[PDB]
Amino acid sequence: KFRYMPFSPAGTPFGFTDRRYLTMNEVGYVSTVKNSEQYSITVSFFDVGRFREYHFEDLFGYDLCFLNEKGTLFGQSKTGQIQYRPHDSIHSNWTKIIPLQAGERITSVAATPVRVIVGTSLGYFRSFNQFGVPFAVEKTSPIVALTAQNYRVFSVHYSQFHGLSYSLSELGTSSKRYYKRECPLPMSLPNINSDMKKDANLDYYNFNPMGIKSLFFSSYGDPCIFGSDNTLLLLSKWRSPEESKWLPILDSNMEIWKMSGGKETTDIHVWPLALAYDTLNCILVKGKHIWPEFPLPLPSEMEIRMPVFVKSKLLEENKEEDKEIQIPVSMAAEEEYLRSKVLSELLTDTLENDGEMYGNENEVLAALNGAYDKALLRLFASACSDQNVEKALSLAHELKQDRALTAAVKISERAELPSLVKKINNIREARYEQQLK
Amino acid sequence: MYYGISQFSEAYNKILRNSSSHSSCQLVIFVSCLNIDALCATKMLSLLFKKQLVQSQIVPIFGYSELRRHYSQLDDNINSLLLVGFGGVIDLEAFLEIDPQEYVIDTDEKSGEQSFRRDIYVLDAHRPWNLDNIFGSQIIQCFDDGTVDDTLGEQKEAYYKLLELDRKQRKKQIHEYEGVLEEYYSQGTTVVNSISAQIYSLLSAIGETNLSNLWLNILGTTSLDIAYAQVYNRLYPLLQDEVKRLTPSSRNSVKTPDTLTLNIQPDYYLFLLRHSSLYDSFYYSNYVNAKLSLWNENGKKRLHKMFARMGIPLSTAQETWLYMDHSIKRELGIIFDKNLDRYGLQDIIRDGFVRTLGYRGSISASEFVEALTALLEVGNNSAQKLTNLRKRWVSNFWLSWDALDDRKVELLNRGIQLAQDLQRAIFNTGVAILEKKLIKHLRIYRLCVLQDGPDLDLYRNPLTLLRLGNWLIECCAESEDKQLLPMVLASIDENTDTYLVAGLTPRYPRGLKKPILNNFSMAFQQITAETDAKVRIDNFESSIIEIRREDLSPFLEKLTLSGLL
Amino acid sequence: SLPAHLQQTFSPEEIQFIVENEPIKIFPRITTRQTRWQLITTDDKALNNMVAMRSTEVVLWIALLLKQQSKCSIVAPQWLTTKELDRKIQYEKTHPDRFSELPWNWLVLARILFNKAKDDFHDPIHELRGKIQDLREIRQIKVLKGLKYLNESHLQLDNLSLLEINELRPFITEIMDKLREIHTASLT
Amino acid sequence: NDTNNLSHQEQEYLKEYCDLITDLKSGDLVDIDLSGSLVPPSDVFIDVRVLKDAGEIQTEYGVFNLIKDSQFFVRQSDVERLIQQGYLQKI
Amino acid sequence: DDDNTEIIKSFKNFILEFRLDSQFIYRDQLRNNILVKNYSLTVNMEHLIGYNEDIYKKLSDEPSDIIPLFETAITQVAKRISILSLPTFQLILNSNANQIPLRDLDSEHVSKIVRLSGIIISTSVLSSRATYLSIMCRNCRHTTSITINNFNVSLPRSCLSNCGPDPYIIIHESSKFIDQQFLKLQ
Ligand SMILES: [Zn+2]
Repeated sequence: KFRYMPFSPAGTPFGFTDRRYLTMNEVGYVSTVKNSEQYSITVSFFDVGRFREYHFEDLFGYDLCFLNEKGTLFGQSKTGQIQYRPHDSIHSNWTKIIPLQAGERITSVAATPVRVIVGTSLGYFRSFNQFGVPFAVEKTSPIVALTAQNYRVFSVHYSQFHGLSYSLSELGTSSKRYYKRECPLPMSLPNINSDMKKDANLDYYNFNPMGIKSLFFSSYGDPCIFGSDNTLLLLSKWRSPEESKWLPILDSNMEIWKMSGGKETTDIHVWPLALAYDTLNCILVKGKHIWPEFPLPLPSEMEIRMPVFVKSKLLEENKEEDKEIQIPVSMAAEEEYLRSKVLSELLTDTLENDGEMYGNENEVLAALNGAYDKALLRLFASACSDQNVEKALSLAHELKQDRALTAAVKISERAELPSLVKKINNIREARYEQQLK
Repeated sequence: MYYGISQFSEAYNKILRNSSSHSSCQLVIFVSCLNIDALCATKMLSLLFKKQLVQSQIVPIFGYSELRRHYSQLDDNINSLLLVGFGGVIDLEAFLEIDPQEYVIDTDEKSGEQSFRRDIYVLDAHRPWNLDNIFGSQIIQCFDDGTVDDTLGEQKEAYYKLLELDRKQRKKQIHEYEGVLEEYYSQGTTVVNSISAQIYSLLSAIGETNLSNLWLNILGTTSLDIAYAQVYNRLYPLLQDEVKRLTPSSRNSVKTPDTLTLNIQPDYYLFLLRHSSLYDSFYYSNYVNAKLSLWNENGKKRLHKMFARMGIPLSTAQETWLYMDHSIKRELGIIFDKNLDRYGLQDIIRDGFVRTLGYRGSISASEFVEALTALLEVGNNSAQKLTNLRKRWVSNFWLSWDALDDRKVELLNRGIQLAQDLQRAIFNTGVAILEKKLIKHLRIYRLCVLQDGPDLDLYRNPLTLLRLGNWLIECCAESEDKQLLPMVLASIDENTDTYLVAGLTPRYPRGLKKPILNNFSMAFQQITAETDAKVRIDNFESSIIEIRREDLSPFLEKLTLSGLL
Repeated sequence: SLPAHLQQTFSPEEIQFIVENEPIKIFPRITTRQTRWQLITTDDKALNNMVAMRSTEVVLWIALLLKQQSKCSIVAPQWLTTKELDRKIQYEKTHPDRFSELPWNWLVLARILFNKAKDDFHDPIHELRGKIQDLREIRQIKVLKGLKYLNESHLQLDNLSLLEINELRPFITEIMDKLREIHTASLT
Repeated sequence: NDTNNLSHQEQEYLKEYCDLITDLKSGDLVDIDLSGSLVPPSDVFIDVRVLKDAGEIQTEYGVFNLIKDSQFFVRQSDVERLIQQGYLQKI
Repeated sequence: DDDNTEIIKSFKNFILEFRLDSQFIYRDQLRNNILVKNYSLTVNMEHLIGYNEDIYKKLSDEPSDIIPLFETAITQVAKRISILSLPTFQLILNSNANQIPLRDLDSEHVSKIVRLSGIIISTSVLSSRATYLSIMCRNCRHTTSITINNFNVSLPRSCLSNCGPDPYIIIHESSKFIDQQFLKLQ
């Protein structure tokens, strides 16, 4: 049966040892070691130019931790004791102890540049400024996870009596705004496997009874989460509630299956870190325990791809021993067109609302549009070679540039389809009129 | 001027900033040879600066006499200078040929802080601090652990008030502050901290901690245990935390040719246990000689008797410890628990640090420091000969520096081979001193003078002389319960016709509460200031002096007549 | 004028210098993207446009120059892994005359990266050091068989590394030259 | 760019060839030191130890004071000539 | 039966893996010896002890039995590093254990490794010992062979292919031999 527990982004259990990771993100990670009745904590950064790695001793046994590029926040789930540490020396650290009801415990904590947030098993929400001045208290579903990027904050909530849900908000200093409040979440649960399989990974489920492996904002503020099924999900169109939707953008298991030559190397596990545009930052872990250890192994990089393939069909198409399986060009072109379309739309929405950060992202969008038409031309040519004029004509509507339509005319000539040459030229003339208008 | 623990970081920052230019050698390090802690300290610093690409020069120095010489010749563009292991006891602005008006660049109108063209940094564990250096100076910059603000309230007050004061009230106030300062000054000399330890805190601050720096920390620290046990005991727990912190996960995995480990396990106050043999380990131990009186046969038979009762065949106890049988090696840790009590010898058991690298076998820090000191001692008209001797002793600094590198274990083995011979030769002199009863028991202190020997040249180096003194001190500490006394030890040289003299304190047994202080400093200084005698004082350690053959007896006569002992 | 040991051949130092001009993939720990590097024998854009933890490609000598300090990490080449080296040893055993198709700089690059970049591998280094040795030993057997075909006309070699050629150069060329002299003297 | 074993024609020959070398080394192509080192540059910075007491000396990069058995951490491009002359060792 | 294979496997893995810094010193020595047609290996005790003390313990307890196993392990490695025939290789040892004076050797030391020193006073001429040896069976005229090794044997009497009480004779025409020499130490 379910029970409430604390969480922090991508921590590890102690396992057999006296040390563990508390949390990880793109900026860095935090670790701690137990020394009889005391603990030692160490904070690490990947930008070694901008920050200093450092360490200090904890007597109170913190079990909660949250990191950003301004400071680190620490908490104790039973005692209610908390501490915030800026990365500069100038603003000295400060501490507080929060009231708790009998058996109540803190489940998660998070912080913006000016806001501090605490949640509990009994569904109480409390908030303070960067100097601990209390602002407000609210009663909600029990919270299980929290994350933030500048003023944008993303929350997850769960109850036996209300289901699984999420919230999205923006703590603007001009004003605070809610985009979603405890709306239903479609995430894949792990409980059936935990109850039936008896896999001796039970310690991980004790450590993380929700099985939510990690969650973070993209490099452009999109909300993202990695499921217990080892799939990456991203929320699209969040700015428009009648169009907002959840998208499955990468399955790790399918990648390892292809990488192994179509084999079941279950000894390999993927530990996610952060999402950089189109590429996942992750650790590839091997052996008994599905999470990394010390000293930290080097990260890896991996691209997202749409779920379109089938194992049996690809085995049939395929049919040195570990060679990665060969794929039909139709699947590759189809997947590219879908991936190009989704990427372009997300980038377009980002530019439409938040603009360019660097001054060149429009060029990437142009490249995506070129890739999109290129993929469609290959699929179109396949339809023409099959002499399916109806399907080829339907595909021709989706092409953007007249360069591509001209190429489609040449392709139709090679296919010896003058009817399709005619109808494409009708479309080109119609679209030329629309361009003249 | 001085900085504290809360800002050592800032001096390091200032030094980086201050010594920036690549057109010149903008940073210089002066280091005292014949000091292990100083050596490890310096090594740490050089690595630090290496990483930062700071062009610099390292110069080893013997004493005050050479200090002046080296300082004199310095270039004007030398923005930063470091004094490592000396100078905290003396007025440096007085000693050096300094006018501050010759070194001020800029005066900060706001702070009143004077920016000097050359900054002089001091790292020294010795106490008491010279007040002029701390309170007085603007060029001199000392690093202190808190001893200054913990200790020096009355003194700070007195210094400043005495300075500011320049009829009943005036007389009373000046006599008061003269009293304060005179009470502070002319105390005994003492060592209160580890150089390398302080450095390690800075490395901690910055974030430069690793096993290569922690091991140097341990080595530096460990050199204190023989003479300054109290200090060592204060420091020790910190080391355990660090060793437990930096040791990796997945412990007790299978070996590889690349695997390095550092771990806490038993160590024994036995002279170089993992080299030579078990029997030699007991026989030459400095503690065992005081506990069982090995200078005579009624002592040696006790050792034979012990091995017979312990169940170790005496012909195997003399085998080389690497080749000794595996079963005895693993059973030894329990055999000692059953047998050392009957000989009053339980203090042999303790914990220490051991390091191993690949397949080449273990070594403990306690053994390592003996190898390094041996290399310092024996590595390979009157003024010219003294210069040649003091120059030879400086080459051994580099013969020891190059042995701190894992790529050069070949040199470390040579160091160990020399250490064994040094202890052998020391023991063969100690027995002669005791059996001929050359110790003279004067009322105030104990006197001993070596007029001849099998080869008396070995005692011409200060470190060897101190090893012999530390042998005799353990013997005197355990031979009777009564009369903890100062001791004076001297050795003649046939080329100079001068006696090399050292003044040594007593100390309390290992197993037993403020520390005592060495008072020979002020006594030798006062007799030197008074005396007709031809004498020399230029060593960093002021408890060691030199005097001509005919002048030893009048000097010692004036010394014993003095109330300063 | 030029030294006697450099009349006909390259020393191993020059071989290392030649190998150092190749490109390599790195992860930087700092961002340079908005002084500038202004190099004259390479591209300059890559170093001026680095972003932290974004993969990029640079010449090997600059990569080692950065890795001397905290600012960089080096990605190992894909052939330098246990799986690939296993397959190459199996190829070597299977085909008793052909040489396996390892890159021309494999020895030099392995013995550079094991010294300068021991921390950045994924495989345990004490296994790679064994498999590199196995490859070199098998190739030496195959070389010793081949020196029985020195002749008056020519020889063909395939996939033999630069350092391996340079090791053998003064022997092969000298003996071959003397066989040529003996043969042509009988024609004239 | 000592003499007793050379014949006098050889004694003038050597002087003539030295004049030729310095003529090539001067003028155009002066930027590359034709009489310099032929071993490829391995490292920028090195540690060098002081072998002979030549006292204080001048060099194009600056001034050095060669206190016997002191050690420098310095760029190789500077001290290459002093290593060749034999005042220094690389350690 | 299995112990003979585990011990050989252990010494085989010793030669293939002992690095000190970056050179596999025993693989290199074994290869460099074969090129000059020297079939032997000079192992050092301290390296064996450093690698694994248990192997040295086995060697120290029963040297007459274990030295042949290590010698055949050397042969098995020698083939891998040089063939895509060789004799059995000779093992040679170096040690720094305490010297025993020659006058103190006694009944406590029988079948132990001993290190000593002295002056050579006499040398014999060379003589021949057998290693691989071929046999003919007098009655049935069947044939077989035997492999000797020189550690502390006689012709067998289990007749094969009744075949008789003592039917075996030696074919010197198809057998292999080695050199042996005697010395005196004072
Ligand atoms: Zn028969």
